[PDB]
Amino acid sequence: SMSYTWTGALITPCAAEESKLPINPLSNSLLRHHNMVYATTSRSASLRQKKVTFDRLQVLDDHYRDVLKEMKAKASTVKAKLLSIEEACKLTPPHSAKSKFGYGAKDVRNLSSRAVNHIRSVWEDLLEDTETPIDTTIMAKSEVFCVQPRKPARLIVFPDLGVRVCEKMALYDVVSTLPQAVMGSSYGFQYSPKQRVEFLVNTWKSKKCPMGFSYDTRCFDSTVTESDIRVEESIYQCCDLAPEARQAIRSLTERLYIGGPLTNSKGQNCGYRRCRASGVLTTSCGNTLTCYLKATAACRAAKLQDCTMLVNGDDLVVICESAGTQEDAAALRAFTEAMTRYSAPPGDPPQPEYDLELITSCSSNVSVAHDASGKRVYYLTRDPTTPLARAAWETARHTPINSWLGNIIMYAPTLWARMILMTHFFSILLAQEQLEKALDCQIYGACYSIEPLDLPQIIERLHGLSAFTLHSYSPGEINRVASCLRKLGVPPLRTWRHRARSVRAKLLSQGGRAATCGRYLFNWAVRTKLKLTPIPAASQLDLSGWFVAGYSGGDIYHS
Ligand SMILES: CCC[C@]1(CC(=O)O)OCCc2c1[nH]c1c(Cl)ccc(Cl)c21
Ligand code: NA
Repeated sequence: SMSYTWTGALITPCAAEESKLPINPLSNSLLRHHNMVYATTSRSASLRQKKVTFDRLQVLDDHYRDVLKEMKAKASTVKAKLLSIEEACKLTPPHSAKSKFGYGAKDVRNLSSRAVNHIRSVWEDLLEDTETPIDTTIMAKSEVFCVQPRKPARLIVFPDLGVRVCEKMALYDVVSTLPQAVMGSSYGFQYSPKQRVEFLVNTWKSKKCPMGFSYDTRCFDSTVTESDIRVEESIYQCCDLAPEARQAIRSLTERLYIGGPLTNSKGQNCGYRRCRASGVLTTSCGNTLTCYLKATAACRAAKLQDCTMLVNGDDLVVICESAGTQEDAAALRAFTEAMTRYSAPPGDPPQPEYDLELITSCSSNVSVAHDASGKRVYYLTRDPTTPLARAAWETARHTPINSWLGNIIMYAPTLWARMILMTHFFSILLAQEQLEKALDCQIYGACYSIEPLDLPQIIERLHGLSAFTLHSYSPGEINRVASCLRKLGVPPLRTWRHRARSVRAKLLSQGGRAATCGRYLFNWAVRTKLKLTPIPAASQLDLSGWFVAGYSGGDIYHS
């Protein structure tokens, strides 16, 4: 069937949309080529619609069915509990889209009578009505990028707040535990960046003659079929479930997950969806299981030997045994045709790689540096173009989500996050005296409230003390960073070092946690290095639940 059917009504914005980076002294000191930074808007929605609208092709075979059964057998060991209204309400982000039924996120979190009563009625409706399609709103997503040598806005589809709370009650436990039970070590969201690197490195080292490749599915969500979504439900149904949870899952699958009507911000009917909605609780878990299922079966069909998968939603990386250059190229081509038959066609044809560092997965690649002892240490990095473009935007315009904070946390060991992001934002936090102000950021889709002053402890816990002592980065990494700065008009690294010396001094002069930031985060900025010992409060932080599962689009807030 067609991924989407459109009426002609436009995908509309619910307010003015900013698309250009402002000329601001704060952002200008970080990035001068402001005209190269832009944010997507509803104005490009039609271009996106054209690309994601097509008739799907899908042919399942014995390999697919064999793998599905293997996955279901593992799912059969799971027991999901069903969340209480209170637990579900608490998982709701303070700024989550309000309901069109008289209440907002603040009301849900406060357990107001109106919110609770409506949520209970939505729940009962899921139990009684097993067929009526549930309404969803479609909007153009606002994301910042650097112009290319532009991308149209992505389309986000989500149901009302009441429904979102019910999804949590019926499926939060399932999507938080089933993926790992089913895919084991291949489930990417169970790893912190350091653990992801460890898995990739050990997997690569375990092969007699390693070959790897990332597989980019062309607009994955639109390739997900009704069959795929019911197969996904068949996996969830293997869990021991409370009766109402089982019915809720069955109803949500038929009324929301497999498709439904699309309404714009103006309340007009835009069309119908018959593929994955980006904004529902099961999107991350569902995409991961679907991608893992198709890829695992495709490897068998393609005759790729000993394939180890690492899946994060629609992002896939595969490491296997090489059978020779020509043989690998042919097998990969076969893999792709198998994926295509499973309705997982390629965006960019995959390419075999024989250098782990040359593989980009989850927009990242493994690279190497050295710790204080001079010992080699692998870490996760990525092209800094987007992170920098967004940091500039977030500097000139106050945004709900602070991607720069999430990037500092996830890429703390990198050359660019240390010399640029840390230096830039801590200097601004010092000037505005807001070091104590907690900010929101996202990690694997979930929203987290974090205090900048806790960064040292957070980083130590996630990356280890070596994150504060890495030096002698690779030639390729340095070159990539440096060329990126020239392209964006970002001052050269030498300038950032100079700026950091002053930031570090100011931090030390304030003592307390501020001084600890100066000592650990900016030890790279002083000639005579300080001996960095474990931070006491670091072994007391509760990072439980930080790297357990993915929730992109799941409307999840962690406290
Ligand atoms: C995180 C900074 C690391 C390190 C040391 C290193 O990489 O050996 O710390 C001192 C300043 C500095 C470093 N790397 C740099 C590079 Cl590639 C370019 C320019 C400068 Cl000015 C630096
Ligand atoms: Na893709």
